[PDB]
Amino acid sequence: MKQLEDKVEELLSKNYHLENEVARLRSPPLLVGVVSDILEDGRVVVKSSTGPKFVVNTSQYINEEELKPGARVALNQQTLAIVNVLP
Amino acid sequence: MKQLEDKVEELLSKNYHLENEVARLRSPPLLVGVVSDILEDGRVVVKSSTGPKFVVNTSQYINEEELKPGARVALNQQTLAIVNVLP
Amino acid sequence: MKQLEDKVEELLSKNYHLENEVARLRSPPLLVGVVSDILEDGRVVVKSSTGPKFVVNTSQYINEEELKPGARVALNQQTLAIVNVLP
Amino acid sequence: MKQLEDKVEELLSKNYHLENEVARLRSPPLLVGVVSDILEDGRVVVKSSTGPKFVVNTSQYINEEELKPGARVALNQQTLAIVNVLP
Amino acid sequence: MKQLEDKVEELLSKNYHLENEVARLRSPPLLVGVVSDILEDGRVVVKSSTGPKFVVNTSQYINEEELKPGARVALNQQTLAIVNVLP
Amino acid sequence: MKQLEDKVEELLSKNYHLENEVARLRSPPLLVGVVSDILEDGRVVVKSSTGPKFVVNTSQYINEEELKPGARVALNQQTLAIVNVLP
Repeated sequence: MKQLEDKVEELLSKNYHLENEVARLRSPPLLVGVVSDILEDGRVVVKSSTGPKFVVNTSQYINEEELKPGARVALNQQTLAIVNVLP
Repeated sequence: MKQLEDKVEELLSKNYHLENEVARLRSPPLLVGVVSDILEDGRVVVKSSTGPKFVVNTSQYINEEELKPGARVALNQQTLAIVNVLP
Repeated sequence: MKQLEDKVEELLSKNYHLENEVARLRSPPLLVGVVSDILEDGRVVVKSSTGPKFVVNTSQYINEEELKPGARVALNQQTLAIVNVLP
Repeated sequence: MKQLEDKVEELLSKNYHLENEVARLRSPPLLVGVVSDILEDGRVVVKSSTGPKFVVNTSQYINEEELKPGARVALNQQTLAIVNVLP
Repeated sequence: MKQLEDKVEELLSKNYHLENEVARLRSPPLLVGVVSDILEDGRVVVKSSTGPKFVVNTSQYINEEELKPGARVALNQQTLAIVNVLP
Repeated sequence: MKQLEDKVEELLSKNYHLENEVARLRSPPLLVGVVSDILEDGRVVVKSSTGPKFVVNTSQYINEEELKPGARVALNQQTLAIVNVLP
């Protein structure tokens, strides 16, 4: 009776940890690039680590002071929008 | 009590499906990469042997001690999440 | 007159949808390229920063004066049409 | 009354120019390559600007006198058939 | 006899569809490659002009005499099967 | 009458040879790589001829004695599992 209740407890714990592993292993990556130049309209030219250069948007949460040539950036993999400025 | 036995069966069915999903996410073929640096929030910058650099998530079962710059890693091919540190 | 008011509403709905379609076609992320040469029929040969060269179409809103060999261009990622000349 | 009629006029004009921009920005590009060699059966080996070499068909409208080694060509992006010989 | 005439029509319809399927499989665009070596079981290692090396199947209509290391080949783009030896 | 019967015969022959050509031209290729290193758990790190390195499984029919660094391997194109060790 309490044996069952403990099993429910450990199973709930196990299942939570597994759900967490799934969430971690399915999260999309961000792509790394380097800022090349900033355009008069607030779009940024990034050189992606994949090779090409793109004109991309920037997250609204980004301190645009940090965006300057040579700055390392992390990009949404689909839109290539700048999500993080990296150290 | 019958409620409990039923809950245990439900939870084990759920556990079983989560285990299979995790196995698939962690199964070969895995892409090889090299850790570039570790971010404050615990995401990792890896250089993939495909060429580009990514900010990625990690399995919760990695030994954090071995997760350091220059470490060789096995990455989920789709998300590039770090599944294992390699020797 | 009611016929007219109805036509105006129809046309504005259509205008609205066309504007959105054009905004999507012109939105970041745009690939960067360089104009290689301009063909007699007004198509352009660009070298994409992805590597290959293409004969592409252009937006009708480009200043033809700046569209010349060596100019840097923002290309629709799918068709490589020239959306903007860049500085 | 004539105000409405003028609006219909300008809207029809605006909508036409938008439709044109859509058509221009959705037209597929042609891929540039260089003729490598011509085969005894009228197929051509082209070196694409994407890297590889292919055996391709040629448009029926092409003056085959113009097809010779070193000649720059424009290819249908899907079939890689030679569509234009470029200057 | 009517059974026979019917069988002939059936078989010719089937022949027609197989011929079209084979024509499609052998039609341009074909990737160019170079034979690297011939395996005991008669599969061939080719180096594709795309870069990688493959173990591939071959058309039964290839002259085996010309199928040898260094020979230039036309490959199905999807399977990289050898469709023709090229001069 | 025997004319028909002979036609059925030759058509059946023709159709068989066409079916064979389809089967040969549709068979997937194997990708060539080189063994890089063998892991303590029986997974192998392969350097694919496409460029990247992967951790892959190995066919159960493979003599694991033959798997050693430098060994040339043929891989299932989708799973990248080692299917053959090549001379």
